[PDB]
Amino acid sequence: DNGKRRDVICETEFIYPFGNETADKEIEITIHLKADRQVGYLYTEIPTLKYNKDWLFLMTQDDCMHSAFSYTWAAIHGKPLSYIYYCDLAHLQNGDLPPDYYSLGKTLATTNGTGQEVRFSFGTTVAADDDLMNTQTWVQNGYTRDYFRFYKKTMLVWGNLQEMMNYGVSIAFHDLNLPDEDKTEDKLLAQFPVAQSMIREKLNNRTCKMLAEPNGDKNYIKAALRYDKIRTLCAQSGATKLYPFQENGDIEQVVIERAFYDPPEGSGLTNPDMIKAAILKEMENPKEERAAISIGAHNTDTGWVNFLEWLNDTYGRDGDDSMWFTNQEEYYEYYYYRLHSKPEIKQVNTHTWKLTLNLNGEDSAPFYYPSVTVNIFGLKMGDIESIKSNEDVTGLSYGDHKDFFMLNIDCRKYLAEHAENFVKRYEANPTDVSAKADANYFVNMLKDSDKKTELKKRIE
Ligand SMILES: [Cu+2]
Repeated sequence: DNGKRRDVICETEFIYPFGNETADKEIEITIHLKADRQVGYLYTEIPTLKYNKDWLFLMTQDDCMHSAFSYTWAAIHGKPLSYIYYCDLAHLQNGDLPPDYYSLGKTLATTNGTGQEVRFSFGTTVAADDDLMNTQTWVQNGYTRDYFRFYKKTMLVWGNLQEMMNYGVSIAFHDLNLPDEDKTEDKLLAQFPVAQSMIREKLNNRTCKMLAEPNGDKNYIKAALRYDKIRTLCAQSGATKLYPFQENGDIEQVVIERAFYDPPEGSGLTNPDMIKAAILKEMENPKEERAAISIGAHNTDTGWVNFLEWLNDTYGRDGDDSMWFTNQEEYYEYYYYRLHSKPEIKQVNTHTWKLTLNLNGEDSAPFYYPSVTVNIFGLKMGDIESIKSNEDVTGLSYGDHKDFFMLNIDCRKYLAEHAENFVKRYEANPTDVSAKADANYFVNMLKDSDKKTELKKRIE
């Protein structure tokens, strides 16, 4: 019965198996050259930014906000949007949508430089030790007497966050659920693993390794630095301003500067207005001199949706494609790989070269974004007869970039199974155009293989 009221715990039907992610990757890529395209010398590098992007945009949305799902994630991923209301996952699953719903008609993305979509990525803080994440959702298709079920909740429900994990959204600690008088360095330290246990319980054993400092409270940074599962942090003061082409040190347990760009009081401007201005000023510098545009957000709204679309239209897929729009965790891992992994390329015979690279995360927990870009200098796409890869490589896209050759190498161990889960969701909901688009997007992440061919056939 469609029209009967139900009050449900939002749930998604699969979550990427973060707990099973392998920590160590051994990449072996074999390149076979055409007969009259024998080259003399090849050498390799991991570039400063993934996909050979020019500049970095980092976004972390604080306070575990309902709008991180209903506005930020939904706008990025081509989902139904509202101007004043707040969908939960169960509303989207059931087609119970608010009375002003609309869609942008596209996802918001860059490319990877080798012909594939890379949707914008961001992180949200999590109030994992707060029982309000267990709030129910009222679903009632066709009910128009009121729209109370679409009002803003005080925070994300777990099911919303679980689904966001399937799209690579990151997580961070923020406020912990202690009495204000108990927010001492030592007591906060003891409460971090309590919150972590709930994160792991709900997010298929993903370990959170980031703190977004709350309310300028430096006791949170002091405590987090004694909890070795936290590897990266952000704050507005007491931090390091990130210049991606200049930064040379270890950034393990480093507080990276982030700004909210609040507008002057009564000036009628919005935080997106302020960030847009800061971006324009920063782009006037050569890329090597640019800071990262490292932002925080609280509640997102229609103005934020339009700003994300502006970024897509100006510096993303529908503009000059110069931006890497990602979350701080993915960037942290990439920087770690660039610092510690050393790609090598060796000639096997006159027309065969073997590219090797080891991706090893830190000892705390498996890294969750084990993908890199490797540039090969001296090679062009037109030289290549075939490229093969070993089992640790699950996604592989490549082609010319400027006067050299780039490979985008994804080693997420369960990526093919994850793409198939999106295919199964589409097969169970074959009239959902967004479900078909998601299936095509995840299947296009996979390297050429029998399984990719199978999944492509199922989503024609
Ligand atoms: Cu906050």
